[PDB]
Amino acid sequence: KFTRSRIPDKVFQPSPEDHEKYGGDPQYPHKLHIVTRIKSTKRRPYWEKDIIKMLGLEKAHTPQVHKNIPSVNAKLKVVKHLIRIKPLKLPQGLPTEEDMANTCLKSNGELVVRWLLN
Amino acid sequence: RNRIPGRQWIGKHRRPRPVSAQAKQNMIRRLETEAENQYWLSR
Amino acid sequence: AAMASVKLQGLHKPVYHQLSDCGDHVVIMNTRHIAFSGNKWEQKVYSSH
Amino acid sequence: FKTLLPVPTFEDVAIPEKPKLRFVERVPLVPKVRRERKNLSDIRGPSTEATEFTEGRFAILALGGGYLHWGHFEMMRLTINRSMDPKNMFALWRVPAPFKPITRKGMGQRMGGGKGAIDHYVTPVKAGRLIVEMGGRCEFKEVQGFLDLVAHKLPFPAKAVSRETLEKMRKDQEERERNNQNPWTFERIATANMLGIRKVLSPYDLTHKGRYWGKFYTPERV
Amino acid sequence: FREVVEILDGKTTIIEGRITETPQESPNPPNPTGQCPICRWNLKHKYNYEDVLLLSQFIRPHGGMLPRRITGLCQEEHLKIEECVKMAHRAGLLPNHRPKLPEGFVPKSKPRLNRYLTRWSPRSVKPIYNKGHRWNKVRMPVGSPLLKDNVSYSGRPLLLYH
Amino acid sequence: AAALARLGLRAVKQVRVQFCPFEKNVESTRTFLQAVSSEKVRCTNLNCSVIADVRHDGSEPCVDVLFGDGHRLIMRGAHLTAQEMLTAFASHIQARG
Amino acid sequence: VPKTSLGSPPWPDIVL
Amino acid sequence: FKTKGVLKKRCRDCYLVKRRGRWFIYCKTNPKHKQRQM
Amino acid sequence: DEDIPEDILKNLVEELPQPRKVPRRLDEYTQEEIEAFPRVWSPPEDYRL
Amino acid sequence: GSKAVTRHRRVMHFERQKLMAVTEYIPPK
Amino acid sequence: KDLRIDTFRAKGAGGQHVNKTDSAVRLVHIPTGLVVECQQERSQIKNKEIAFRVLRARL
RNA sequence: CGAUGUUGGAUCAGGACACCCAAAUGGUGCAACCGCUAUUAAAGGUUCGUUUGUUCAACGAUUAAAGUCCUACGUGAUCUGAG
RNA sequence: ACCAUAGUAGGCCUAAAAGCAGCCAUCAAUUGAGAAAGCGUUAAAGCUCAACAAAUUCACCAACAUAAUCCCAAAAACUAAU
Ligand SMILES: [K+]
Ligand SMILES: [K+]
Ligand SMILES: [K+]
Ligand SMILES: [K+]
Ligand SMILES: [K+]
Ligand SMILES: [Mg+2]
Ligand SMILES: [Mg+2]
Ligand SMILES: [Mg+2]
Ligand SMILES: [Mg+2]
Ligand SMILES: [Mg+2]
Ligand SMILES: [Mg+2]
Ligand SMILES: [Mg+2]
Ligand SMILES: [Mg+2]
Ligand SMILES: [Mg+2]
Ligand SMILES: [Mg+2]
Ligand SMILES: [Mg+2]
Ligand SMILES: [Mg+2]
Ligand SMILES: [Mg+2]
Ligand SMILES: [Mg+2]
Ligand SMILES: [Mg+2]
Ligand SMILES: [Mg+2]
Ligand SMILES: [Mg+2]
Ligand SMILES: [Zn+2]
Repeated sequence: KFTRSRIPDKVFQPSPEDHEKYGGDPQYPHKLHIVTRIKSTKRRPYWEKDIIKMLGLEKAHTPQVHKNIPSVNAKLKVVKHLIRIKPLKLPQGLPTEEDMANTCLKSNGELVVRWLLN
Repeated sequence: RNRIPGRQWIGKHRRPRPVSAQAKQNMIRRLETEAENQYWLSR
Repeated sequence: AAMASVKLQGLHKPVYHQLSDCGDHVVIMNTRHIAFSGNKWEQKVYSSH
Repeated sequence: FKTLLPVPTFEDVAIPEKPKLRFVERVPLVPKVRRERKNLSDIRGPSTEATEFTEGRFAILALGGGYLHWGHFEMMRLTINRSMDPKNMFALWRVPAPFKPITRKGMGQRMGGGKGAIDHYVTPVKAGRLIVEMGGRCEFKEVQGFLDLVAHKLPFPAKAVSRETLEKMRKDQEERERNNQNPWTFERIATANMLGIRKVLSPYDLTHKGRYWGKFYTPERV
Repeated sequence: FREVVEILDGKTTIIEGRITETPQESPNPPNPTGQCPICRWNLKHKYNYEDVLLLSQFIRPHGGMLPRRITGLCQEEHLKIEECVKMAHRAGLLPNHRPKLPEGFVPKSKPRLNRYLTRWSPRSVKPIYNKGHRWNKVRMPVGSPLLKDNVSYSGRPLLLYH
Repeated sequence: AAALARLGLRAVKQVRVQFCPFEKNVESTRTFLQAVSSEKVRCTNLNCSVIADVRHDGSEPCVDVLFGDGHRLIMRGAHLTAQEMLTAFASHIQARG
Repeated sequence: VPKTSLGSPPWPDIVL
Repeated sequence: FKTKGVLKKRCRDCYLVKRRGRWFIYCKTNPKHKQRQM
Repeated sequence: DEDIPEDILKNLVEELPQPRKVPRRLDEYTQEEIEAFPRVWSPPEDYRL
Repeated sequence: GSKAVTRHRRVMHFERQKLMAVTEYIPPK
Repeated sequence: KDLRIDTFRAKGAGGQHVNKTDSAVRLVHIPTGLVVECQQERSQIKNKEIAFRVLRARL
């Protein structure tokens, strides 16, 4: 019988060299996710299809931002082989109400508040 | 001259189609991406 | 044959098109002195019926 | 002129009475009147029973899995008895007598009706289980000579091994596993469910670590 | 180098050995701490069947190869040098290292068929009458597996079987 | 030595060995002497006299043989090896017999 | 100086 | 000859030799030891 | 072989390069090249080749 | 379909073959 | 080594089955020369089973 | 199953080699003769009769030999219909 | 490669058992050589292998036949490939 896969917690323990390799911060975890779907929900079980649907990842290659709370991370671990996850970087900080319409999200994973000024 | 008995992809006897060098690289590229996937979910 | 096939087809002209009659003559001399690599002189066979 | 190397001395080894192999009955004394399902999990996977030496110093190591019936027991018993010295060699069975019944329906009949009649009895053997264990006051070189003949005729592939050789191939299956320069291994991919590979793998592949496929054991896979 | 001279002078045979001056190794090798001659000059994994100037120093005047004891090569390199010399002879190179037989050169035969990278010998390979489809294809060997460790500037592995 | 016994030394008349044991290039001559003076080679003709001449400053290690036909094979072994000397001796036996 | 076939890269050298 | 799969020396005078791409067991004293790998 | 009719020869334009560099035999190396290549090893004086 | 344990070196699924070829052992060089 | 089995056909009435079946066994005892033929039932297995039994009984 | 006509012969044979004969060769408990066994080779050849519907088998005469098997157990829009 | 000589047909055993059906013991001359590792003999004899000396590349293991209309893309070991 084919059933769900239980991921042991030993997998999610990062090595000290992981932070330097992936550019993570050893002390402070990042705040927001950027999730992009890569593969297809077809030829995959039904429970993986629903998790993709309920995360807003219906359309492939479209970035979607999610929190870093354990509740969201619990669902991502199930479909971690179908998505690409990158941290959200803020070189200029959070956008204000004045610069909402000028925001652009670069490929490397940073949100530029002021895009193509003047 | 040499035939594959029955259908060539199902049954006890199949086609000897081997894995290629291109296929190995595709697996590794997906593995590297998923290795990074389970690091950002760690903390 | 690899370079001779290209010249005959016309795949070296930027004006190439299969419908057009573009094509170049190729003259190959000293064909008695070709050098088959490896043991292909005794292993490779040409068959016809 | 050469070097007079010391010779091994075997004076603490005691030869028990009746050193030759014990006869094994074709059928167990009390027959099994109830026909049970042909379990195939008794061959698949590594062995857990009789993987270590008890008294002797040489044994036949079973690399693969398979069934032993009364024919193979006769081949093992007769060959060893007529080829060893009863004064210096003693042998011990490491497998029980044939007990699992095997069913064979009549020749040329349509499918259906039910399980047939009991034909013979077999002994399931897993991978890594010693079959015949021999000890004595002699070196391994001469014991190896007439044990490979017995091991070659077994269904599953097998080798003639001793205490030192068995530890060396177990201490090299760990060094080859510690120094592997390949970041990805079957243990890492299968357990973590990377690439959704659990849809293709079997639930037993979590324990086998990819070294076992059916009844076949490939020792070179890390 | 020593040579043997046998002379017949009126029912008397005289056999004597004479020493001829021998060329010596070049003074300064790039890697003085090396053991065998090949890796002493940084020639490891950098020679092929074409390098006649290297393969002409480990062969006899009549096409044979010197023993490993005299040369000093390691076993791994000695087999590779042995393979290259065999491939060099079949390729048509080294024309002065054949034995001299005045009676046999006059009766010419079919013209030589140019070849290179011949793993086997011309008289020991049988035609592949039944080649086979792509799932079970009999591939004609080219070159030798002993030379798969050579440096590849292109980066693609050498295709030994084609 | 075993090669000479099989080849029939009965056709050899006299063998002499002249060498200087204190020299450096006489090792080959010593090996040739021991091979031709072996017990197996001796038991082929009980008339053949093997002479082991020993000098010090002669400086010419040499071997002289006389065959039944009447030919004089003399080889000055100073650079020759033991195998070369024995092989030449064996070759002449078959031709001259 | 050794001058083997594989000693130097086959492609022509470039000096920018 | 005797076309066989694995070659073994039946007497100490048998010598291995590779001819025509196959290994042959050639014997001088006993011609019945001649074997040929298939 | 190199026996081409004069009509064909007058039609040619350019010659394509050879796809394989032909290796040269030992007798084709100049004496300057032989002396330039280093002697890898020093054979003993008492060996017979 | 065949049983889990057979006598003829059961052919693996093609996806599993790639897994068996990407998880090989590379000795240190 | 002592039995030669000739799987020849039989004569009867079975339509397509008889014309396309070698449902007969001819047992020949090589050491003695006895010939025992059994072509009673429809299947060769039944004919082979009886033929072996008859040959042992006659010997 | 709004049809793929079914045993044996007659005619014509196509092919494989795991060869019966013809050619070359190794081994032998091969002296020669007659044999046994193994390697290599498929261009050609592989009989006529009594009984049975018979393929098969038995028997008579002979031949260098009377090979094994595939081909919708070849071949009924070519024939035969004994079964 | 080279090389083989002592007690001694060791006791027993058998028609005969001389290192070499079996039983039993397994000491001992010589710098060196097993009451014997193999072959051989009716039994002996004889050949070979361990030990002398000589001398010193390396040497565990890895061999496996064929089908029937006509084989089956053609071909290629290096000009720079995440
Ligand atoms: K199939
Ligand atoms: K086996
Ligand atoms: K029908
Ligand atoms: K024919
Ligand atoms: K005795
Ligand atoms: Mg099909
Ligand atoms: Mg497949
Ligand atoms: Mg199934
Ligand atoms: Mg009726
Ligand atoms: Mg219709
Ligand atoms: Mg017909
Ligand atoms: Mg025909
Ligand atoms: Mg044949
Ligand atoms: Mg014939
Ligand atoms: Mg028909
Ligand atoms: Mg008909
Ligand atoms: Mg009609
Ligand atoms: Mg028709
Ligand atoms: Mg009728
Ligand atoms: Mg010895
Ligand atoms: Mg055959
Ligand atoms: Mg084609
Ligand atoms: Zn022999």
